[PDB]
Amino acid sequence: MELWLVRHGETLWNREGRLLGWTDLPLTAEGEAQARRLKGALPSLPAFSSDLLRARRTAELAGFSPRLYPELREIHFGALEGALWETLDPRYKEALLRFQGFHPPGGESLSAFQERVFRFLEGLKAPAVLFTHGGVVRAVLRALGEDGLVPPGSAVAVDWPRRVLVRLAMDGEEATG
Repeated sequence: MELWLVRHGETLWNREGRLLGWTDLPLTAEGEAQARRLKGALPSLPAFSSDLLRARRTAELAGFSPRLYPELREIHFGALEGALWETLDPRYKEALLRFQGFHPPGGESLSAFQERVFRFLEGLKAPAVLFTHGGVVRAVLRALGEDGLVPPGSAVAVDWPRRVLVRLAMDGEEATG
């Protein structure tokens, strides 16, 4: 079934490389711009959003009035909230890269995280737009056999539970050398 997964716009931490889970950080100015670029571009389907500020704001700027669902939140990183990827315990770094067998100390296990995400998707009865987080999008895409590495402010449409249909603003920042 057609589901749109939108990764909310950039936050300071997304830019600096610090883990962001339940910390309620706001969108940067550019993050808001990324959300505004989605208005009129995404289909006018029922919208559901993570209840975290950055997700709600992305939905709003994109022109939707979503109902708020905690099940769409990013994984709770616990003690890892705000931790720099640089100095992260190698064990957690490797766990996150493979996106498997990982339980952030003090937070949610990756298994409980993915369970609430997939359970939420199974409750959908018609095409919809989901304003959520990087970890949620990655979980969904990985289940479909794809790496699930999308940039902030991007949207991906999938034929759940089969394959990707569309990639919006998926390409990264242009590179100069």
